[PDB]
Amino acid sequence: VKPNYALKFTLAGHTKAVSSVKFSPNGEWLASSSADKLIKIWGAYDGKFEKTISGHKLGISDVAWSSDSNLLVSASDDKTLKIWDVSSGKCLKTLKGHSNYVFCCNFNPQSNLIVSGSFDESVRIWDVKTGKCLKTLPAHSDPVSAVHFNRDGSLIVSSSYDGLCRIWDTASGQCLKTLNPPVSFVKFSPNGKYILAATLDNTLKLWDYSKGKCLKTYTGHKNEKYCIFANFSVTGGKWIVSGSEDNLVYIWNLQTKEIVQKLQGHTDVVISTACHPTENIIASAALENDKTIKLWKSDC
Ligand SMILES: Cc1nc(NS(=O)(=O)c2cc(Br)cc(Cl)c2O)cn1C1CCCC1
Repeated sequence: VKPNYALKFTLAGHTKAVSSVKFSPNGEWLASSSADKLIKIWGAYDGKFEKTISGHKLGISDVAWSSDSNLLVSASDDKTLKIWDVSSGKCLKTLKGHSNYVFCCNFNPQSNLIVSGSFDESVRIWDVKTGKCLKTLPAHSDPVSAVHFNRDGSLIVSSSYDGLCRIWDTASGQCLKTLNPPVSFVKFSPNGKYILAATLDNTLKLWDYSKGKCLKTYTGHKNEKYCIFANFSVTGGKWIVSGSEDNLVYIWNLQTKEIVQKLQGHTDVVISTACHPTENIIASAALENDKTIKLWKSDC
């Protein structure tokens, strides 16, 4: 019916806005990125600080885990992405080619490719082993806000401030489909059939991408400025989860679109949220008046 998320830990350490939080696929870790140029690794269940990973020359907008939880990829204002060995903290590769800030990144399920989006309006596809750029897609006419592979890796979805969401064939780089307020976030649904898209008019929408039809709309939060992540919560009740510019985490019922919970505690915009892969745990993180990450746990 409704979850009962409750604050369990607050994680301090970043010295500027947090930009992204992500749980490792094996559930053990939370990774956070920040405008302070750092990645921090934390225990997913107790919030225990594990390590700082450093090397970018400017702030980081996004981080993403490989499928085996051993690698991380980061997107930076220094125009590069970096591939990191999480166990050693070492930079394995620096991915060079974007001509402006890199805003978003993800591995494919195989974790042999990375996709990135940039203020330079392109999407790039990179080889993980060599660190070389394989394709540059002239994807958008304004900064690219999000990029994500689907569940078999054959598709990429991208979104942009130009108002478009596009689906790309990974193998060829060619556009399969296009779907205008700025689109600030997109990702494929767990079952691969839907795309969840945020627009800077305080709206989330669930699209059937095959049919090109909007199936659900979620509102009541505040999102007119920032690229705020949204999530599917797959461990307990079927929820949509998002931060908000009124400093709250919002949780909706996937099917009824009703708000089922709002989490209070942050003291700045909640720019990022993540849902744990096996436990009913949310991580949230806020902009520079707050700079903390919060871990929330529910019984359902
Ligand atoms: C009931 C249902 N399941 C899906 N699949 S899903 O979006 O991928 C998905 C979301 C979540 Br939260 C958790 C899990 Cl486990 C999932 O599989 C869609 N819908 C309804 C049908 C019409 C659109 C909403």
